[PDB]
Amino acid sequence: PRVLEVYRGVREVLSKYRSGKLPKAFKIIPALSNWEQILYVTEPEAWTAAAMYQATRIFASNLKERMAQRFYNLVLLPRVRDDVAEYKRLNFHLYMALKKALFKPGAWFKGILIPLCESGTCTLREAIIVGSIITKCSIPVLHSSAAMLKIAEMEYSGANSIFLRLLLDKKYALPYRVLDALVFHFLGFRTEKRELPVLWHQCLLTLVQRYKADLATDQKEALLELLRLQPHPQLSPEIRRELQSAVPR
Amino acid sequence: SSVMRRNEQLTLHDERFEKFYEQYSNRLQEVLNDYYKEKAENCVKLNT
Amino acid sequence: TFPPASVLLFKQKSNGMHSLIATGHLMSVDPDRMVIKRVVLSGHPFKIFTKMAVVRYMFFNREDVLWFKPVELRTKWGRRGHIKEPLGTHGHMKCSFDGKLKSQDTVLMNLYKRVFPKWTYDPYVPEPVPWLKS
Amino acid sequence: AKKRKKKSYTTPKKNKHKRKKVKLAVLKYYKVDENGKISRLRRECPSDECGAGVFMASHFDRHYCGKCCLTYC
RNA sequence: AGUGGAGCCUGCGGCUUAAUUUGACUCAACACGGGAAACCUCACCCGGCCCGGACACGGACAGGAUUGACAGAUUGAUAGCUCUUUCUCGAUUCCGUGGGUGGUGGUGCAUGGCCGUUGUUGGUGGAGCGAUUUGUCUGGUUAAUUCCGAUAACGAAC
Ligand SMILES: [Zn+2]
Repeated sequence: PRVLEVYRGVREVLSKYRSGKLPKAFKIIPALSNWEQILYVTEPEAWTAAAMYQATRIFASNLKERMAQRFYNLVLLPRVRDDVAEYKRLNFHLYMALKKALFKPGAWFKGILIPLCESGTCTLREAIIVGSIITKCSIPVLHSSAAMLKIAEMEYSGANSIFLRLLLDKKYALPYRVLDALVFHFLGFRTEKRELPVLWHQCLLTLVQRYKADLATDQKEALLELLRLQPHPQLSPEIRRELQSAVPR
Repeated sequence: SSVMRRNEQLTLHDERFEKFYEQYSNRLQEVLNDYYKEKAENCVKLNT
Repeated sequence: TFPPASVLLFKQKSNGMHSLIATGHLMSVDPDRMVIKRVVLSGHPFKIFTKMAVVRYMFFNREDVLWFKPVELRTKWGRRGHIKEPLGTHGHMKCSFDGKLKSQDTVLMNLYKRVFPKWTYDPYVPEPVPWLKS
Repeated sequence: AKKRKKKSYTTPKKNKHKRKKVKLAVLKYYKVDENGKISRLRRECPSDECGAGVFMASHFDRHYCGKCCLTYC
């Protein structure tokens, strides 16, 4: 009714927004009850990059992880997937928007990482950019470990190894069930006849430099058999030498 | 759940996973009247 | 002194220990042998078009470019050119070249001056201690 | 290929503006009697969600809320 | 019929400017960049805020790290990206330092993914050791090695 004209006006504001102080009606959006209708009136597909960055900042600042979850699932990730496919790179404002979305890790993991790696259509450039965005942000140990376990459980793609390796690069202490799952994953590549990219080999490598102190003898020989069956002229001797130069417990 | 187990030397934390995978008004017209006053102050037309 | 004459160059190292650093002989003597100090100024071509470019960081004023206008620029990848006009109030300038510059490239100019030796002549030399290794 | 000199140049950016750190701000919220009674110096908001916990910033004339932006005189 | 001579407009040089953005110079340089630009459209100029990675080391943080923020004062701009107000937000941390260490880099090389169908020059023959030549030519004809015809050439592909 009468609020529709105001929200149409701020919709027209957001279509040409570059900077400045936002209208105060936008800053009280997560306090509303029927917020999805208001968001559909504001037309998020027509927002600019800085306006969407400030929208992500507003929704991340106002708690309520489920609303941020549905906002990241419905609005932010389709815009990122559209923007990478067009300009072959991510904008500065949207990069800062995903950083401000990693200001809340719980809504980000279930909202941006897991749907992208579960869709199966994630390209290389999206995977590299997003994994660098995780790499930039300091992350909780339990959250990163659960993301590790979930990525290790799902089906393999060329993108998934990039996230797996870049989460290994954080070098935190890992829960042992997660180590069991990733060992089961790499042993799931024991009998695969598909040719593997260099990213899988590098991910396994960085796993062997970092977590060689927490490898039991059985899985040590299992990864040795994995190196035997799936060799590489350069990286396989490195993993093999790092395996013979490891102390357990 | 895998088969091979970490066996020896301590578990510091149990880790919580059963919450992630198992997951899946006067103010309005006050702020809107403030927005009305704000864009009515955009072109004031009256003050000398 | 008249050649032939052998020439030795020593350096006072420490504790009166003379270290032989150079040796040779005496060439023809004249003060007309010109010694030229060269100073190379480097700039980065940051806007590349065909046969002309916009180059920054070589200078920082506007009249500085106008001062060194008659000096031609060369290039580490072998191009030769000259300054056309400065544009910025900072040290931005237009440079024409014979070919097209790479994005990996770097423009540079050579300036030359004559330098004369110092007058630090004194016939007194300290007596060396016996030489030993360290 | 041909290498670059990497011009050094110094510029001091060590001085950047930072907000002042308030140490032990829990002291001014409550006053404790010798018997053990608690006196609330600041108003508690009767809001929808952040009630019974959020105290008010005391301006020169007015009290202000810091979670839901509540307005008074 | 004009143009070149006159006024105006527009383009390219040249001149000024802080900037008067830019590739192409006798057709394919010359109202091409849909280019009729007062903000965007702009590549140019003059100034002013913001922050610009991971990793290692040393600090602070739970005796809050930090985010968000109403009103008023400021600079050329409603700069909570500063002050009075410091209220909430519970680690999602930010402060120095060191590394030709670096990555949402640039560029080149190698090789492969997405779609279906099964006038020039050869093949064979002749000539010469070979470069080469015949076909691809007396004549008539044709825009044309085209056609009629002759014929050590006969067939063809584009
Ligand atoms: Zn508030």
